[PDB]
Formats: sequence, C-alpha cells, structure tokens
Amino acid sequence: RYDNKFARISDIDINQPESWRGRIFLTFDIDWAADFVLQDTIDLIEGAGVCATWFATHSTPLLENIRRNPLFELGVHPNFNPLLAGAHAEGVQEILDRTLELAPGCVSVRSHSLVQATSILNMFGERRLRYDCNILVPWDAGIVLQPWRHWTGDMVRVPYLWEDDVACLYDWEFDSTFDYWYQPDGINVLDFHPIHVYMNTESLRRYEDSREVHRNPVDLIRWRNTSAGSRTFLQSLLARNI
Amino acid sequence: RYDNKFARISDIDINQPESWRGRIFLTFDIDWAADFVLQDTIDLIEGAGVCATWFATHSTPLLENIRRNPLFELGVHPNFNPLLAGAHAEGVQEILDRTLELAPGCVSVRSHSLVQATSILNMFGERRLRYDCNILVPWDAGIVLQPWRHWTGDMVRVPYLWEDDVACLYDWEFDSTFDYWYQPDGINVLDFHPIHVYMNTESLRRYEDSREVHRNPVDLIRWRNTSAGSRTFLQSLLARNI
Ligand SMILES: [Zn+2]
Ligand SMILES: [Zn+2]
Repeated sequence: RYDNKFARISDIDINQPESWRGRIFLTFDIDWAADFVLQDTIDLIEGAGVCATWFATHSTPLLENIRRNPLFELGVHPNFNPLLAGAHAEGVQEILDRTLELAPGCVSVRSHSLVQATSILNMFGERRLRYDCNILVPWDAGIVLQPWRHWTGDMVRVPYLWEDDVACLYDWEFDSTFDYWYQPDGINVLDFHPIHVYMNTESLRRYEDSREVHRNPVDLIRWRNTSAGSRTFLQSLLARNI
Repeated sequence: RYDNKFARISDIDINQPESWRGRIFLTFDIDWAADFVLQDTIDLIEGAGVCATWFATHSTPLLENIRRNPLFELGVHPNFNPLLAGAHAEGVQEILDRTLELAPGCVSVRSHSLVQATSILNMFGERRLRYDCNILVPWDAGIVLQPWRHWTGDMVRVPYLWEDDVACLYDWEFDSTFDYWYQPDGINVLDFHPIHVYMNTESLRRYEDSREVHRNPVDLIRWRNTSAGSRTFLQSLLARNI
C-alpha cells in the first residue's frame, strides 16, 4: 500500500521498483549510545508504529527489542576506523566477523564513518550481507536516487540522502514545513543517531559541549535543544507521513 | 564549446553546470603499469588530441609527459588496501602523504580499490585535494549523475559511471554501435586501466592468465584480444566524439 510509506532496508526488491519508489526508509546508526538513549529512540519509533532498520555497534539487551519487533530490521555497523587511524594488529575480516556476532544472519550493513572499499564489499557479500548502505548522495545534489545491483555477492547498493549530523555540517533546515528532501520518484533513506534524537541536536557544538554527559541518564536530558533539531524533524516527518 | 566534449576533472566548476553537463571525462587509473604499457595508453589519447585525467600510483618518468601536456591533468591513486588486509604499521596519513609526493599541488584523487571513509575525505581536504572521484554509480542504474559539494574541505564529489574491469564483471558490451552509457543531461566519467587498454581486455580471465607477462614488452602484445574489448571501446568512443 502507497499508504505503507515506511519500510525496512530488506524490503527492497531490486526487481520491483514498487518496493522502494517514493518510500521512506528510516535507518538508525546506534553509534555506541547508552541504553537509556537507545531506548528513547526505540520508544519514539514504536510509538509511531512504523518500520525501521537499526545498525548495531555493540552488544546490548536492547538489540532483542529490535529483533522482536516485526517492523524492525537489525543490521550491523562495523567500525574499521582503527585500521585507518594508524598501526593496527588486525584487518577488516576480524572486525567484520566480530560485529556480525551481534546479528547472525542479518542482511544489511552500513559502516561506521562510511568506511568502504571493493574488498570490503566483497567480504560483506561472502558473509551473506545483501544490502550495502554506505553511499550518501545528498538530497540537494539534484540526483534522483535508486538502489542498484553491485557487481559481486548479489549485493544491492542502497544510497541515502539525509543524515542528522550531516544536516548540521551542510546547514540543512530542521524546521521546514515540508519534506524538502523527498523524492516521490526515488528511494528515500534517512540516517539518524539516537544521541542526536535524544538531544534534539541542531548544532554539533551542543554534541561536543555535552560529551562528558552522553552516558549520564540524570543530566543528559538538561541538554535537550528546545528549538527545532533532529528530534523535532523526526517527529514531524513521522506525524506527516503516518 | 559543446564540441569540446572531453574535459579534465579539474575543469568541473560546481557553480556552472555547463562545465560538466553532457561532457566526457576520460580518467586513467595507472595501477602500477609497466612504462611500455602506460606509454601505449598515453600515445593513444595524445593521438586523439583530447583532455584526460591520470591517477598516479608510482614514480615513473612518464608522469612528466602527463604534466607537460596541457590537456592532461595528473592526480593521485593512493593505495590503502594494506590497511584493510591485516596488521600494518601505518595509517592513511603516511600512505597519502607519500602518494602526494608524486604530484605536488594536485587537486584530484581516486583511491585504489575505491577505499574511502569520512576521515579519508577529511584528510584529502586538509591536503588541498578538491575533487574526490571514488563514487561509482553504474551507467545502467537509472540515475542521472551530477557532481556535488562535499560537507568538508570545499571538496567536490565526482561520481563515475563506467570502468573497464567493472564492465567485464557486469557483462557490459564492448562492441555496441552507440554510447549506451552517455548522459546528455549528466556528468560522464569513465575509468580505464592502461593494462586493459594494452591487452584490449574483454574478460578478466585474459588478464589473470597473462599475469606473468604484464611487464614483458616482447610477449605481452601476443595476448592482445583481436575481438572487441576495452581498447576498441575506447578507440570507438574517441572516433565518434572528436
Ligand atoms: Zn556511525
Ligand atoms: Zn586502481
């Protein structure tokens, strides 16, 4: 149903454009959020009653909440940054295999910091991942987006067009009265972080200033932006589209 | 002039679509080709008298040929694969800085194996690179392509839509009578490797079977495909568009 606007990444059927065209795919890069922060984001999406895909960074009992919910897909968020940062004892394989232990049998992946390479995608495919979510093409680039077949692993590359922290870096609006990014004729994948939904981030300086409080369940709420930000953007998007 | 169809990557002016729309950007990932192989590719493009951009992997006096030619732009092709392959003593910075020594002041980059990440692009930008050429969106994905502004470094991301070895993996045609990939309304960046132009590669098995001969100036020519392949595709594209 057209009215079923929200979908999971694994609902994309590359052979059937009806499975993605004009639809919205809410995705969440967990990024090591404390449990109270992740729980708040889960509660917000569960309250809307929509589908969503969650990319896991670490082990937490809240992953079981995500697994249970039939509207939610659990994927992985492997962190290969230490490989790029300087000398290291391991490669991609060890890190990927460890991350996959968080969601055995999953099919969707987005790399922390969008770390990607031909060999990385080859290794994703060997491990039976089917959807790569690592290409970010901005909604304002003038490009109508569509997922496409990768040349190996029967993988599908799924490009995404909006991200909360990226919106801060590009100075995109959090308080527009319409879905400026929306493509009725393309795929619409958005990426949110629980930390920014929790603090209603409108500037990364709020995020940086509050660093010491990000895991403090008593004080963090005091840093929530009361103007427009990531949280109010998500809340409006949900209200307008359910 | 519309008739000046061929351009260099650094000719892209993100503020002026006339600088890229409907134009063709021939790019060459040198990939450690022996000098006789690189020379053959240079001779072929020089014979056509068109612009081209060359991504350097290693030091060779032939880079000076590329620098001299005012129609040619020299960029870099850093190799970060060893970082992903397993334990390593260095990170991106050391490798990038060493590669940049091959073309000081250059502005364009494509990573070997399309290794990329947010921190990698940040580091490209700090080193005054302006054009990232690491996003490959296939010509047959149904997406009209345009370069776009990256969120840091005043960098421009330039997507490309065709590559010789990728054409083999996707089973794209080398002997079409028309430019099937061409977007009159988008940017058209193609990536060729000197080794495949030299051997007129139509299957990667030819490339793999001939491995021991890739630096043998006497025997390699015997492995050149006499049917349609990467070389005849490039030759036709040049003939049709000059
Ligand atoms: Zn992340
Ligand atoms: Zn290469």
